[PDB]
Amino acid sequence: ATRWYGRQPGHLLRADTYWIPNLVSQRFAKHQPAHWDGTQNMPIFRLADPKHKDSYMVQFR
Amino acid sequence: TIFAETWEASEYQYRNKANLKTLPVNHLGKLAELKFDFVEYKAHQLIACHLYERMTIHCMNQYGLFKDFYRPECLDAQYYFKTCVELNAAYGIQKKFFPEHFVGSPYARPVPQFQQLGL
Amino acid sequence: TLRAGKNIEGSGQVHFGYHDQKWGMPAIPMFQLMYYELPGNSIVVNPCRNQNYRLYFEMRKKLGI
Amino acid sequence: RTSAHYIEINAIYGAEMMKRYHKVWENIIEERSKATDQEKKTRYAHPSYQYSPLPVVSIPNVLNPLNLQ
Amino acid sequence: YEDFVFTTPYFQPESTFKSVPKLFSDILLGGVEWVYTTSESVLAYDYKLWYLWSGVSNLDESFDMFFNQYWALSLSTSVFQLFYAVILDRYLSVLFQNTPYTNDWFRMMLHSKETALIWLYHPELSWHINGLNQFF
Amino acid sequence: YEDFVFTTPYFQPESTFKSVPKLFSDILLGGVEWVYT
Amino acid sequence: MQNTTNIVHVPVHMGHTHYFDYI
Amino acid sequence: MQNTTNIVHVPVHMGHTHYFDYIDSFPKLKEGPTLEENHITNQKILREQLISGQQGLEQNLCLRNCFKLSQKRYIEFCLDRKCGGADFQRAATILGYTK
Amino acid sequence: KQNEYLLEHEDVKRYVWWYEDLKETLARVHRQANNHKACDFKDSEIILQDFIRRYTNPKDNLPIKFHPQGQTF
Amino acid sequence: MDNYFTAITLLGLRDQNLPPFKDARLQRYKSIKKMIDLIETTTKLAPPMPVELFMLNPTDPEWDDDMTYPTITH
Amino acid sequence: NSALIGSENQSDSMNELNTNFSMTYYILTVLPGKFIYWIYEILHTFFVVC
Amino acid sequence: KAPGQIYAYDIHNTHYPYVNIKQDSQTQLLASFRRSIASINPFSYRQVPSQDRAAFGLRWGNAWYAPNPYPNGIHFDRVFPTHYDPLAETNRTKANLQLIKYAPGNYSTLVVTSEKLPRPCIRTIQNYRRCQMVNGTEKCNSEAQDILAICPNWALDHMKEKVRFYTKALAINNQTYIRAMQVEEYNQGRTVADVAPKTWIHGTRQHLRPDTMWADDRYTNITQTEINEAIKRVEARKAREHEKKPVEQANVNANTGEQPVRVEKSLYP
Amino acid sequence: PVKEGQAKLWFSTKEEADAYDDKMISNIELKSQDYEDENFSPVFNRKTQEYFLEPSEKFKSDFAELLRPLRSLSFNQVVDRYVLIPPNHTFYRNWTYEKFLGGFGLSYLILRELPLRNFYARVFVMYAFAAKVLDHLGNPFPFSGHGQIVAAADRWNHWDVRCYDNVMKALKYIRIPTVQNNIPE
Amino acid sequence: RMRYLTEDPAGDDPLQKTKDEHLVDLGFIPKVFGANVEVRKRAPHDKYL
Amino acid sequence: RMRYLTEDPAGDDPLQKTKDEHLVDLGFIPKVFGANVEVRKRAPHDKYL
Ligand SMILES: CCCCCCCCCCCCCCCCCC(=O)OC[C@H](COP(=O)([O-])OCC(O)COP(=O)([O-])OC[C@@H](COC(=O)CCCCCCCCCCCCCCCCC)OC(=O)CCCCCCCCCCCCCCCCC)OC(=O)CCCCCCCCCCCCCCCCC
Ligand SMILES: CCCCCCCCCCCCCCCCCC(=O)OC[C@H](COP(=O)([O-])OCC(O)COP(=O)([O-])OC[C@@H](COC(=O)CCCCCCCCCCCCCCCCC)OC(=O)CCCCCCCCCCCCCCCCC)OC(=O)CCCCCCCCCCCCCCCCC
Ligand SMILES: CCCCCCCCCCCCCCCCCC(=O)OC[C@H](COP(=O)([O-])OCC(O)COP(=O)([O-])OC[C@@H](COC(=O)CCCCCCCCCCCCCCCCC)OC(=O)CCCCCCCCCCCCCCCCC)OC(=O)CCCCCCCCCCCCCCCCC
Ligand SMILES: CCCCCCCC/C=C/CCCCCCCC(=O)OC[C@H](COP(=O)(O)OCCN)OC(=O)CCCCCCC/C=C/CCCCCCCC
Repeated sequence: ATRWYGRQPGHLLRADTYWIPNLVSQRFAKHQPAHWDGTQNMPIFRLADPKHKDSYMVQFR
Repeated sequence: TIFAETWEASEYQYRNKANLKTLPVNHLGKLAELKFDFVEYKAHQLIACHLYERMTIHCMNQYGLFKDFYRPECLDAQYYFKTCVELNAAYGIQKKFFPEHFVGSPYARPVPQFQQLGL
Repeated sequence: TLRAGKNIEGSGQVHFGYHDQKWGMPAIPMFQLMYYELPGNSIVVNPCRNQNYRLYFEMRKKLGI
Repeated sequence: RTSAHYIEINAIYGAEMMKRYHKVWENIIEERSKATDQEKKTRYAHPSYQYSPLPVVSIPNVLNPLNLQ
Repeated sequence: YEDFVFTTPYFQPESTFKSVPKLFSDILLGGVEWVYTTSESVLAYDYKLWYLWSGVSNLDESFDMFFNQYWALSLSTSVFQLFYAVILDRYLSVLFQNTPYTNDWFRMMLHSKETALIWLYHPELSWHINGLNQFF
Repeated sequence: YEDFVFTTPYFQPESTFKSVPKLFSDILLGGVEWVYT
Repeated sequence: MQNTTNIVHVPVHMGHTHYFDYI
Repeated sequence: MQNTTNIVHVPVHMGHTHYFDYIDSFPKLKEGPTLEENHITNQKILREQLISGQQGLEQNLCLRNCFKLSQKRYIEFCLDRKCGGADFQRAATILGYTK
Repeated sequence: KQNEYLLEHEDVKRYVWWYEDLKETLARVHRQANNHKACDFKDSEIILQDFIRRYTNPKDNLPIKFHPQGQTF
Repeated sequence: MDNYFTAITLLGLRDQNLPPFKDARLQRYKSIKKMIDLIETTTKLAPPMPVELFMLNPTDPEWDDDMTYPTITH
Repeated sequence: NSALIGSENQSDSMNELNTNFSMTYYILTVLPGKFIYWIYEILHTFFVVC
Repeated sequence: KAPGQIYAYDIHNTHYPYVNIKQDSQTQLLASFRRSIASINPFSYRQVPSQDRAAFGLRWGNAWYAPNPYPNGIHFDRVFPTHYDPLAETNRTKANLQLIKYAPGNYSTLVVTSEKLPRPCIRTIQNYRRCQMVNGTEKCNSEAQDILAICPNWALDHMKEKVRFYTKALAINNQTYIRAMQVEEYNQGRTVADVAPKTWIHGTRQHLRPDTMWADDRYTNITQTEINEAIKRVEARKAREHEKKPVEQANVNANTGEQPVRVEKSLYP
Repeated sequence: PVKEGQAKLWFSTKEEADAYDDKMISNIELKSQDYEDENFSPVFNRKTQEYFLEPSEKFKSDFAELLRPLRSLSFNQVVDRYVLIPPNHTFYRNWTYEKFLGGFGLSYLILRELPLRNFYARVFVMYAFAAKVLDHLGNPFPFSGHGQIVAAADRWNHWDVRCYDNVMKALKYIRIPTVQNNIPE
Repeated sequence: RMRYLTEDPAGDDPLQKTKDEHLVDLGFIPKVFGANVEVRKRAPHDKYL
Repeated sequence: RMRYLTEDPAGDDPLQKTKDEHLVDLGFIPKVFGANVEVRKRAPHDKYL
C-alpha cells in the first residue's frame, strides 16, 4: 500500500532555468489560463516522475 | 509450444522471481557474417531457433566438420542453435506446468472472487 | 550468497538496519590475545574416512591377493 | 559428500548392465518382428482396448538408424 | 444479524477443548550464518581453468554426438522423420532435469560424458530416465 | 494404480474448456522507487 | 528481485534516446 | 529479520562471559560410556557374530538384498529367481519386518 | 552378477514393445493436405488416438493415472 | 517453444518452404496445435522398467561410508 | 577489474569466462590503438577550439 | 597399462590438432607449421584430452576461444541508461565498470533441480514403505510418526509441496488428453478403417505438392493469355461468396484507462 | 497449360482442383528478360524455381566420418573401449598446464639474456612478452585476480571432488532469487 | 492513470496473514475459491487520480 | 543434535509453491487440513548426524 501511494506522481514545476533548452525555449512560451475543471489534481505542470517526458533530464536519486 | 513467429517478451519474464534471462528473437545480424553465398527466405527467419538451424546447415554444406567449419561465424551459429532449443524446451515446460511464474498469467497474483471480500 | 539465491542490495558488512556487525579484530594486544582468526587449514575431513580401508584389506584376502 | 565408491562403482555397473541389455534388446526386436500386427498391438495393451485393423503399409524394420552394430 | 450478513462456515464448539501441548522452542537473536570466511595461504598470481561445455568442439567429450547425428538424420527424408524429431525432443527434456539422480557430476548413466555414445545405440531410454528421476 | 495409491479429489473434466481471456500486463525492468533524494 | 521493478497494466512506449530513459 | 536468527528446539545454556558468546553447557546432559567402554562392548557383539553368526548367512543376505528393490513385483521376482523360491511374507518374518 | 536377473523381467519386454509401437505409429503419421488447417492431419489424429486408446481408458475420470515411476515432463 | 523439432517437422520445413504471406503462414502454425497435444500425450504412456537396471540405488546403506577420492599431490 | 588492485567487485565479470574476438597481444596491439585514437581526439579538439 | 583414450582421439588420430579459430593468414600458417612438428616440438600443447594428460580448449590467436554468449537483454546500468540491445552487435562488447554489468551466466541454461532429502529422513521413508507393503497401511503409525519427528520441517514442507505439484501436473496432462482425444467435426464417425494406407513420406514434397507456385514445374508453361482467362473465372466465383461478410464488432479496448485484452494482433499495421 | 508431375494435389473433386489452379494462376506475374514483351523486367526478374535447403553430400559424408571407428566395433567392444576405461588415478594430468604456463618463466630466463645493445630496445621486447602472458594472466597486479585458461572438457574434470555436494552446487547452479530474498532453507 | 494501474509484484507477505490451518483448529473450515480471471483493472475518474 | 534441531523461521517462499486457486481452476478442489500440534522433533541416531 505504501509503495502504491508513492508512485502516484507529485507535481513538479515546469519553470526551469537549469536545463539550457528550457532556459531558451520558455522565453517564448505563452502562459495560458488553466481553467479549473473541479478537481484537485490538475496536472498543469510536469510530474515528479523519472519517466515523465518533461522530467527525464532530472536526476531522481 | 509457440504457435507463431512472434511472442510477447513480457510473457516469458518471471513475476515473483528475479529476471536474469530473456527469450530474445532470432539474431538476424549473425546471418550477415556468413562470407559465402546462400539463399535464405525472410519467411523462415522469425520462427524461434530455426534461423540458427538453417545457418548451421549452410555452414556444414559449404564447409565440413573438420578444420574448415571451425571459424567464428559457424561455431556461433551451432552454439546458438543448441542453446536456443535448450532454453525454449525449458521455457516451454515451465510455461506448461508453471504458468503462474510468468507476467500476464491470471494466477501469478490471483484476483479474489467478490464473495471473499465480505460486502 | 548471490549465486546461492539471495539478491544483495548495497554491499559491505556495515549493516545499516537491525543486524549485528563485526568490525574486525582491533590490532591491539588485548584483542589479539583473546581472539584469533579462523584457520581454514584446520577444518579437516573426519579421520573415520580411513576406516573404509578395512573394506579393501578384507577384499584382498577374500580374492587371495 | 556422496560416496566415491558409489560414483565409480555405479559408473561401471551401469555400462556392464548396458551390454547385457543390448543382447536382450536384440532378442526382443527379433521376436517382435515375427509377430502379427494383432499380437503386437493387443499384447501389453489396456484391457479396455478393442483391436481394429489398420491398412497395411510398408514400414521398414531397422535396428539402428545409423549403420552401427 | 443487525441487517448484515457475514457468511461463515458452521462453527464447531468441540474445537474449544482441543488438547494442545506446549512444546519447547527457543529463539537465539544472534546465532550462526550460512557461510563464514576463512584465512589461509594465498598466492600472488594464479590461473583459473575453465572446462567450458561449448558443445561445438569435437576435440573433447562435450561434443553432443547423439544430438548432431540424429538431427542430421532427421534432415533427410525418411519414413521415421517425425519419429526422430520426437526422440530429439525427449532428449532435450532429459538434459533439462539436472537432479542428483540425473547429472554428469555423479557420473550417472546417459547423463555423463562417459556414456554419451550409448545414446547412439539406445535412444529409447529417455522415458526410463524421466520416470526414474520422478521416482527418486 | 500399479501398487500405489495417490489420493486426489474428483477431477472435473469440464475445467479444460475454461474461457480465460488473456489480459495485458507489461513488466518494466527499471522503473520507479518509493522515495527519492 | 530488481528493486526498480514495476508491473504496468496499460501499454507504454519508451524513448530510444541515448543517456535518457522515459515514457 | 535479523540475519543471525536461529530457532532451536532443545534447551541450551549461554555463557555469561565478557567478549565471548557461546553455548557452555546443555541442561541435563548425561555422559555415557567412554569410547573404550563402547569398544569393549562392541567387540563382545562382533566376536559372538563372528563365531556363531556365520552359518546360513548367504540365504539371509540374499533375502535382505531382494527387499531393497523399489517395487514389490521386483522383490517377488528376486525371491523366486535368486532365493530359491521364497515367499514374500515368510521372508519378511525372518528379516523382522513383520509386526 | 547379483542384478543380472533383472534384465529377464517381462517389464523390459513390455517397455521395448511400447517404443516400437510408437515408432510404427509415428511412421504412419502423415500430412494429408496443404490447406493450412487442422484437417491436414485428419487421418493422423485417428492413428494417434488409437495409440492413446490402446494404453489408456478414455472413459475414466483420470485416463492418465499418476505413479511415482511415471512420465510428467 | 517446446517440441521444436516436432513442430518444425509438422510444418514441413524439412522438405519445403512456408508460404511467403503472413495469412496462410500463421494459419499453418495453428494447424499443428491438435497434433502437438496428441504427440505429447503419447510420450506420457511409457510403461515402467526396473530403476535398478543401470543405476545402483543411492540410498543403499552400503554407500554410507562417504568415502573420499584418494589423490596424489604431484 | 583487470586494472584494479585487490578488487572486491566479484559480481562484475570477475568470476565469469570473458573471451573476446579482437586481436591478441592486447596491451601491445589493441590498447595502444585506443590510446592513439585518444591522442587524435584531443589534438583535433585543441586545433578546432583554438 | 596404457592410458585410456577418448573417442575424439580416434577422430583426429593425434593429441595435437592445432585448432585456432582466428581466420587470419599468420595464425593458420603458424598452426599448420606447428601441427606438422608437434611430434618433435618441445613447445607443443595438447588439445585432445586423455586419461593421463589434460588438454587445452580451442585457441584464439594467442588467447583462448569461447563462443559469443547467447543474447540476453538483462543488464544493469552504472552511470546512465545504455539501452543495451544484444541483437544490435555481433560480438558482445566488454563490460566497463562505469557503463554496464551483464546478467550472470555467460554460458548457462535453464534446468530444473531438486535438493536431496537428509539421509535419516530417507531411511524413515524407506522403513514406512517397506512396513506398508508388508503389514499394510493401518499398522504403520509408529513409522509414520518417525517421519514427522526425524525429518526436519523444511523436508516436510518439500514433501507436502511435491504432492501439490504432481497433482497440478496430473491435471495439466489430463486436460491435454481431453483436448487430444476430442473428436473434431471433420472426423465425426471416422475410424481406423477410413485411414489411407500412407506413411510420412507420402506427405512430403515429392508426393504432395507444396502450396507455392514454383515448388515444381506445374505452372512453368502458363502464358499471359491463360492468366487473363483465369482471372475472369476467379471473379465469376466471387459473384456468390461476396454476399457474406462479418459485422463490425465492438472494440473491447476502447477505454485507454482500462487494462486492455491481449487480443490477436493484426497481420499488418 | 498446367503440367502434371509426381507431386499431386490434395483435393477430392476436380472442380476443387481446377479452382485451386485458377486461384494460383490468377496470381502469376510473368517477368521476362526480352524486350518487346508485355511483361518485361530488366531488374527485379523473379525466378520460377523454388530453392530447398537440403543436407549436401559433404554434409552427410562428414557426419558418417565421425562414426567410422564405431562401425568396425560391436556394442560390447564400444563400451569396453570408450566407456569402461580402467581406473588409473596415478597420472599427473595437470602436467600439460604446468609445462605450458611454466614455459613463460623458462622463456623469460632465456629472453632476459638478449644481446640487444640498447636498454630501451629490450624494454620493447619485454613489453611484447608481457603482452603474451597477460592474455592469460589478465591482471598484472598481485593479489588482485586470477588467470583465465580455457581447458578441454573430459570425464576427468573435477574427478577427485565428485563426492562433495557443495562443490557441485557452487560450480553448476546459479539460483534465482525470489521475492522472499533468502538462501534456500 | 498509468501510475494508478502500476502495481508491484508478489503483494505482501503471506506469512503475516491468517492461516487456513489455524482456522480449521478454531472451528471454521474455509472454502477454497478459484481465481477471478475475467476482471480487468481500470483507472477511476480523473478527480480520484 | 542441537544443530540438527536448529531451524530457520518462515521456511521457504510461499509464492513459489502451487496455488490453491490454480488447482481449483484445473479441476482439483484441495482439502484443507489442520496443524499437527502433536509431533515432537527429535534428532536421529548418531550415525546420521
Ligand atoms: C640454413 C637455414 C637454417 C635456418 C632455417 C630456418 C630459418 C628461419 C625460418 C623461420 C620459420 C618460421 C618460424 C616459426 C617459428 C615462430 C615461433 C614464434 O615464436 O612465433 C611467434 C610469433 C607470434 O605469433 P603467435 O604468438 O603464435 O600468435 C598467433 C597469431 O599471430 C595471433 O594472431 P593475432 O592477430 O591475434 O596477433 C597479432 C599479431 C600482430 O600483428 C603482427 O603480425 C605484427 C606485424 C608487424 C611487423 C611486420 C614488420 C616486421 C619486419 C620489420 C623489419 C623489416 C626489415 C626490412 C625492411 C625492408 C623494407 C622493404 O601478432 C602479434 O601480436 C605479434 C606480437 C609478437 C611479436 C612482437 C615483437 C617482436 C619483437 C620485435 C623486435 C625484434 C628485435 C630483433 C632482435 C633479434 C633477436 C630476437 O609469430 C610470428 O610473429 C611469426 C614471425 C615470422 C618471422 C617474421 C620475419 C621477421 C623479420 C625480422 C627482420 C629483422 C631481422 C632480419 C634477420 C635476417 C636473418 C636472415
Ligand atoms: C545528388 C544529385 C546528383 C546525383 C544524382 C544521382 C541520382 C541517383 C539517386 C537515385 C534517384 C532515386 C530514383 C531511383 C529509382 C529506382 C530505380 C531502380 O532501382 O531501378 C528499378 C527500375 C524498375 O525495375 P523494373 O524492371 O521495371 O520492375 C519490374 C517489376 O515487374 C516491378 O514489379 P514488382 O512487383 O517486382 O515490384 C518491385 C518493387 C521494387 O521496389 C523497390 O525496389 C524500391 C525501388 C525504389 C523506388 C521507389 C520510389 C519511387 C519514387 C517515384 C519518384 C521517383 C522520381 C525520380 C527522382 C529523381 C530525383 C531528381 O517495385 C518497383 O519495382 C519500384 C518501381 C521502380 C520505378 C522507378 C520510377 C521510375 C523513375 C522515373 C524517372 C526515370 C529517370 C531515368 C533516367 C535515366 C537516364 C539514364 O528499373 C529501371 O528503371 C530500368 C532503367 C530504365 C530502363 C531504360 C534503360 C535506361 C538505362 C540507363 C543506364 C544508365 C543508368 C544511370 C547512369 C547515370 C550516370 C550516367
Ligand atoms: C649445432 C649448432 C646448431 C646447428 C643446428 C641449427 C638449426 C637448429 C634448429 C633445429 C634444431 C632445434 C631443436 C629443437 C626442435 C624444435 C623444432 C622447432 O620447430 O621448434 C620451433 C619453436 C617452437 O615453435 P612454436 O610452436 O611456435 O612455440 C613457440 C610459441 O611462441 C609458443 O607459444 P605458446 O603460447 O603456444 O606456449 C607458451 C610457451 C612459452 O613460449 C614463449 O612464451 C616464448 C615466446 C617468444 C617471445 C614472445 C615474443 C614473440 C617474438 C616474435 C618474433 C620471433 C621470431 C623468431 C623466428 C625464429 C625462427 C626460428 O610455453 C610452452 O608452450 C612450453 C615451454 C616450455 C616447454 C619446454 C621447452 C624446452 C625447450 C628446450 C630446452 C633445452 C634447450 C636448452 C636451453 C636453452 C639454451 C640455454 O620455435 C622456436 O624457435 C622457439 C624459440 C625459443 C628460443 C630458442 C633459443 C634457444 C635455441 C636452442 C639452440 C640450441 C642450444 C644452444 C646451442 C648453443 C651453441 C650453438
Ligand atoms: C641429479 C638428480 C637431482 C634430482 C632432484 C633431487 C631431489 C630428489 C627428491 C625427489 C623425491 C621424489 C618424490 C616423488 C616425486 C614425484 C615426481 C612426480 O610426481 O612425477 C610425476 C610425473 C610423471 O608423469 P605420469 O606418468 O603421468 O605419472 C606417473 C606416476 N607414477 O612427472 C612429470 O610430470 C614429468 C616432469 C618431471 C619434473 C620436470 C622435469 C624437467 C626438469 C627440468 C630439468 C631437465 C633438464 C634437461 C631436460 C631435457 C630437455 C631437452
